[PDB]
Amino acid sequence: SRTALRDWLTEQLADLLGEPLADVRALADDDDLLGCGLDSIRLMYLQERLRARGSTLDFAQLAQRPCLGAWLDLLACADRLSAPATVALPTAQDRDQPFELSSVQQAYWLGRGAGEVLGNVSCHAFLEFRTRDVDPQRLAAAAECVRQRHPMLRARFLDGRQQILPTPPLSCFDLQDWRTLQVDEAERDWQALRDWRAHECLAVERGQVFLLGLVRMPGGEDRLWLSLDLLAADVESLRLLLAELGVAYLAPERLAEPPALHFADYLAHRAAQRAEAAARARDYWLERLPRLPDAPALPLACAPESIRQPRTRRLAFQLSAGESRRLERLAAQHGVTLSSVFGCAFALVLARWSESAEFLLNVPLFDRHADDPRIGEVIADFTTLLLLECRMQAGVSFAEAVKSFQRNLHGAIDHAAFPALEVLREARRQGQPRSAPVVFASNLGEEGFVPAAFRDAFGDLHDMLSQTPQVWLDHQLYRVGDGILLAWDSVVGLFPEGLPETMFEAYVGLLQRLCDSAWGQPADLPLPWAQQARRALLNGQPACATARTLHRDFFLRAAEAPDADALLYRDQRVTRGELAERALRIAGGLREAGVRPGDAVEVSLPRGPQQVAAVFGVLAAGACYVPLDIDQPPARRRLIEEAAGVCLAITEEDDPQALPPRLDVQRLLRGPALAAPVPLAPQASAYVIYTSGSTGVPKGVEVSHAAAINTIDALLDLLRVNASDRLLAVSALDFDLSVFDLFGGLGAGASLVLPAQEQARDAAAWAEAIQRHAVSLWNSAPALLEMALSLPASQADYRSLRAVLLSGDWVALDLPGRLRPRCAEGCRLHVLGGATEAGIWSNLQSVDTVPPHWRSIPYGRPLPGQAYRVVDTHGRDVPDLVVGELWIGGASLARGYRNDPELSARRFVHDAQGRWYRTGDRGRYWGDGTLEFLGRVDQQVKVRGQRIELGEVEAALCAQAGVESACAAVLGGGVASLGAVLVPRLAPRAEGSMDLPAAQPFAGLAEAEAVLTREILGALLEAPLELDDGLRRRWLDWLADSAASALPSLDEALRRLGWQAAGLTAMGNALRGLLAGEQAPAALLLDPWLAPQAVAARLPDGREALARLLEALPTPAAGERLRVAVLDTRAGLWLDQGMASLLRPGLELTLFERSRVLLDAAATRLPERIVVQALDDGLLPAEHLGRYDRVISFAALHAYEASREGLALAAALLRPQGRLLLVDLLCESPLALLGAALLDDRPLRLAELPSLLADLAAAGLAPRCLWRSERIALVEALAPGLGLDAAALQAGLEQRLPQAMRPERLWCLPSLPLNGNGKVDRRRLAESMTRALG
Ligand SMILES: Nc1ncnc2c1ncn2[C@@H]1O[C@H](COP(=O)(O)O)[C@@H](O)[C@H]1O
Ligand SMILES: [Mg+2]
Repeated sequence: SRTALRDWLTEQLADLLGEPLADVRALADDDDLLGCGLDSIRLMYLQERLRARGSTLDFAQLAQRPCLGAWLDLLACADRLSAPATVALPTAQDRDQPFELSSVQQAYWLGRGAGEVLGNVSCHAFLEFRTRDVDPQRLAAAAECVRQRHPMLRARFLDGRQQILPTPPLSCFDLQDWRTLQVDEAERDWQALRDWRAHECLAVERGQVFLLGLVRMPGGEDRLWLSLDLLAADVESLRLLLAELGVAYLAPERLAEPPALHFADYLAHRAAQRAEAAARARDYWLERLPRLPDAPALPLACAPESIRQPRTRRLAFQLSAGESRRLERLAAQHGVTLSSVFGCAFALVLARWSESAEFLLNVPLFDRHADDPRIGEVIADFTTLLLLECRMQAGVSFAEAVKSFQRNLHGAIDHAAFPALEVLREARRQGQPRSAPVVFASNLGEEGFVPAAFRDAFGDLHDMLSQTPQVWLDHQLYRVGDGILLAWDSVVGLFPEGLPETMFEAYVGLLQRLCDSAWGQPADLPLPWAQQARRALLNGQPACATARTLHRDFFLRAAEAPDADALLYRDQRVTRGELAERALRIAGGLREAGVRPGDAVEVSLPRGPQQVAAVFGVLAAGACYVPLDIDQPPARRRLIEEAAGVCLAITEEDDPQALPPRLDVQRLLRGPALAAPVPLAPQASAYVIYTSGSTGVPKGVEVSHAAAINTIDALLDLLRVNASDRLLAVSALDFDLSVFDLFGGLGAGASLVLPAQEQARDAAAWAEAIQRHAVSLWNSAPALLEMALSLPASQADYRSLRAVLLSGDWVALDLPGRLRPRCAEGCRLHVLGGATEAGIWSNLQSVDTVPPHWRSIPYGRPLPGQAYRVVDTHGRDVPDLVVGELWIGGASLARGYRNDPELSARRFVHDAQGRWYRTGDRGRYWGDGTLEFLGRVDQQVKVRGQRIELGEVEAALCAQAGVESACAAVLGGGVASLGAVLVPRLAPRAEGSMDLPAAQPFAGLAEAEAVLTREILGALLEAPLELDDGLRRRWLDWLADSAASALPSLDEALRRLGWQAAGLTAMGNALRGLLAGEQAPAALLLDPWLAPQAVAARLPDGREALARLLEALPTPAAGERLRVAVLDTRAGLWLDQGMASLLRPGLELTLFERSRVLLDAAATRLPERIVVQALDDGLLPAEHLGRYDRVISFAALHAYEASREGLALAAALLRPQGRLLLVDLLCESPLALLGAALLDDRPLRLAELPSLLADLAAAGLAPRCLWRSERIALVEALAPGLGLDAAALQAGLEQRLPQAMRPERLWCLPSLPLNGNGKVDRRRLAESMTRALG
C-alpha cells in the first residue's frame, strides 16, 4: 500500500540521513532526496534494504529519479513485477582457510607483482597524524588489540587467495623513538622513514597487512602514522580501524565486540547474492567491451610500463567548511550527490588534460551490503570497483555536465556487479588492451574521514598517501575537519614535472568556482592562467610586417639597383633590372590577354628565369598566380584549371583554345612593359598554391599579399636577408617555400640560384650551384637537404651557407648534427612550422643545438604576426603538454580555398580568439611554451617532402575505370615509399542456367573415405592422448559418423581412392608429427599426406577433376604463350599430382598463396621455373592484375572467409575473356574433414554448387559447371571486361597524379579490412604493404 510504503521509506531515510521521521515524511513526492543530503553510499544502503525487503530495484532505477514519489511509483511496480532476491547463502566458511580474493583485492594483488603495468607497489594507504605526547605502550597494545578484534587485519595473501591467520609473525607497530636526536637530524630521518614506509610494500605474504607506527620527535612531538594495505580494507574500513585504534588507545575496555561477520562468510554470501546482477551486468559490459573508452589520455613524461617502482606524490587541497557547505548546497539545489560534483569536476579536468573527452576512471564503490548491521563495523576490503566510462560533454554548463556524469555514474553503479577487473580481463582477452589507471574515491562520510574516537586521541589527518598499483593518479576525497580534503595521489615522474600540480591547481580552481559561482557557468575549464599567459605572449607576437603587395619589394630592389644579380641559373645570370623588365613585359602581355587585378593566372613553366619573370609578371599584372609544376599531369591540371576558375595559363605552349587560354611566356616576353606593377591592395589574392586535396579534387590555397608578406617579413627580419645573400630555390614553384625564395629573397634583393627542371631533385647540381654562386641561404623540405647532405663534405661544400630554413616535413634530430659542420660558421638552422594554408610558414625553432629531450625538432615560437592554438576536438584550447589540433592564426593565414567555400568554412574557422586554420596537425605546447608538432591524425602524409592527401591518391585510383575502392599509405622501411591497395569492381550477373552431368561419382567413394577414416582414426585412437579434447570428441564420434556407420565398405576402399598402405602409414606418422612436433596447426599444409588440398587431389577423385582442370591450357598445341595463375598453392602439394602435364611447354604459370611460408614450402619442392608470388599479409601485388588468361582455385575456396574473397581475387587476376578453373569440396571428404578439424575451421565453409555459382556470377564471371559434381565440382567461368591491368593503372596514375604521389608500389585486396569503427584499416594496410615490400 503506497502510503504505508512512504512511511517505510521515510523511516529508512530518517535513519540514513539522520533527519527526524516527521521531517522526512514532510518531504514531497517530487522533492529531491539528494536535494536533502542523500548520497550514493546511503542510497546503496536504502537499495540494499529494499532488496532485503524483496522490493528489488536497481540503484540506477532509484537514483535516476531520486525522490519519494518516483521511488514509490517504481516500487508499486516492483512489489508485483520485480524478481525476488532469494539466494541460499553459505552460512559459514572455514575461518582459517586460504579463501578467495574479492575482485578488487585480486586487482591490487596482481598489481603488487613486479611485472604488471605500473605494478610493483602495495595499494596501501599511509596516514600521518600529530600530537605532543602519546604512550607507546597504549599504542603497541592498541595495534595488537585491533589485529585480534578484526579478522582481516591479520590476513595473509598468497597465490591469489587470502588467509586470516591466528596471529601474524611480524609486529603491528613501529616505534621510532628519536627524543635522543638533534631536531634537524630527526626531521630528515622522519623524511627517510616517511619516504620508506609510505611507499613500502607491506608484508601481506606474512599477514602484515597493516602497520601502525610512531616516531617520537625530539621537539616533543609524537607523529603517529599508519600504513594499511587496502588489500585488507575499504577506506571506509580504514576509518573503522581508526575508530577502534582510537578507543583501543583511549579506553580499551569500550571495544564492544570483535565484529562477528567473518570476511570469507561475507564474500561467499555477497558473491552469491550479487550473482544474477553480475551475469546481467556482464551482458551489459560485453555489449560495451569493443566500445569502452581507454585510459584518460593524459600527458605522460614516461610510458607507465617504464617506471619500475612507482612512488606516489600526494597533491592535496583542504576545501574549507564554507567551500564544502557551498558545494553541498549547490549539489542539493542541482539534485546531485556531492561525490558526483567531485567526480564530474575531476572528469572535466581529466577530459581537458586528455587527448580524448571519453575515458575510463576506476571508481571504488563502497559495498558494505550484508544483512547483519555489524557489517558496518567489519574491517575487510568491502570496496567494489566500478569501471566508470565517462564521456564528457564539451560546450555545456557544469549543471548539465554534473547531472550527465551523475546519471552516467548512477546508471553504472548496478553494472559494477560485474567487477571492473573482470571487465578489464575480458578486454585483454578480447584484444582490447584497456585500463582505468585514474582512480576516483569519494570518502565523504560526514562523521569525518578520521573518526571522532581517533581525533580525540590524535590530531586530524596531518598527511596521507595512496599506493594503488596499475594506477597513475589516485584521486581520493576525505571529509577533513568538516571541510573536504581533495587528494591526488599522482605517481612520481610518470607525468611531466609541472603537470599533476598544474592540473590539480585547475581542479581546485574548478571546484572553487563551483563553491563560489552558480553551475550555469561552463563545464569547459579555463586553462591554468599561467599557461594561457605564456601562450598569449607567443601568439601575441606583433605583426613584424608592412602590409603591401607581395611583389612591391622586388620592383623596389630592381629600381634601386637594376644591375644587381637577381637570378643565377645554368651558369648564366639575370639582373634585377632585366628580371623586372621581363616581368613587366609579361604583365603587359597579361593585361593585353585580358588578365586583371585579383583574377588568377596559372604558371606552369620549367624551373628557370622565365618562370620567375612570369610569377612576378602575373603579380605585376595584378593577378593571383596559380603555380603548377610543368610535370603536373593533364587530367589533374584540368581539375586545377577548372577549380581555380583561372583566367589564363602561362606554359610555353600557346593554345588560346585550352580549358583556360594557355600562353607562351616567350610571347608574353615580346609584350610591352607596364611602366609599373598594377597597384594591388595588400589583401588581394597573391598566390593560389594547389595543395593536394582529400576528395581527389586538388585544393587551391588562396594567400593574400598581406598574408604571404607577413610570413616573409617576419622571416626576412629574422634571417637578416640582404643584397649579398643568395638563396638556392630548390623549392618547386607549386610548393610554397618557393614564395619565400621568390618574393622574400628578391624582396630583400638577395639573388636566387635556380635549379634547372633537369636539376629538380639533383643534390650534385645543388652542391655545384651552392659552391659556384657561394649560396648563403638554403630553403627546403628537409628531405631535400638530407639529400643534399648525403653528398660528402669533400664533394659538396656548403661553408658559404650562412643560414638554413627547413620546412614542411619532419626534420630529423641529427640533421643539425649533419648540417652545422657542413654549412657556414654562424650556421643558423631554423626549422619552421605551419601549413600551406597559413602563408609560407608559421613557426620557427632556431637550432644552434638540439637539447636531448626533443623527440622531434618542435615547431618553435610562432613566427611574428601569427599564432598557434592547440585545441580539443570541440575547439577549446588544450593545456600545456596535452595533445590537440594545431590551429594556426592571425595575419599570415590564407584567405581560404580558391573555389571551395564549404571546405574553407571547415578549416578557416572563427572564434572569440579571431580566425584560425584548424590544420589537422596534432601537437602540444610544452611547459616552456614551445610547440611540439606530433604528426597528423588524418589521411595527409609527406612523400619526399611534398604534401599528399591519401584520399587524393585513393580518389585518383577510384577514378580508374575498374576500381570499386582504394586505400593508400606511406610505408615503413628506409625507402619511405607511398603504397596503395585496390578493390576491383566485378560487373555482376545472374546465371542459374547450368548443365553439369552430375553422374561421374559413386557412393562407394564416400564410403571408401569413411573406411580410410576408420583406418586412420582406428590407428591414431589407439593413442588419442596425442590429440586435444576437440579432436577426441569429434574423432571418437566420427569413428562411427564419418568412418563406418551408414558407410560400410571393405579395404578395397583404399584401392578405389588410390592411396595404399605406405600412404596410410605416412598419413598417420605425419599427423603424429603435426600433433607432437608443436608446429600446429599450420604444418597440416606442409605434407602431401596431411593437407586438405593434397588428400582431396586423389581421395574424393580430385585427380579426375584435375584431369580436366589441368586441361583448358592450350599453349603447346597452340605453339604460343599462355599466362596462367594458381590461387590455391599452399605448399604446392596438389600441383605435385599433375606436375608433368601441368607444367606444359610454352607456359607461364604463377603460384599465389595468402601466406609466405606455404608458398616457400612449395618453392622448396616444386621446380623453380614456375613463377612464385606471395599474397603477403593478404595482399596481391598489382603488377599481377589483369595479367592471366587462366586462373585456378583448388580444394581451398572454402578456406577463404567468403567464396567472394577468392572469386574477386580471381576476377581481378584474370585478363578479360580469360577463364577461372575452380575445383572445391562441396560434399564432405572424411579425410579433408580430419584436416578441417586440425585447422579447427568450419566444414560449413564447403558450399553448395548453386551457391558457388551465385557468388561467382556476383563476381561477374560467366560460369559453366563442367564435371565431377558433389565430391569435387569443376566450374569454369569466363572474365568480363573488368578493365584493370598493371600498365593501365600505371598509365591512369601517370594521367591523374604527379610523380611525387603515384604509388611506387601498388596492390589489391578482394575487399579492404575494416577497423572496429567500420572504417578502412589504414594502419593494418600500411603494415601489410610494408610486409609486402619485403
Ligand atoms: N617543421 C615541420 N615538421 C614537420 N611537419 C611540418 C613542419 N612544418 C610544417 N609541417 C606540417 O606539415 C603539414 C603538411 O605540409 P603542408 O602542405 O603545408 O600542409 C602541415 O600541416 C604543416 O604544418
Ligand atoms: Mg599544406
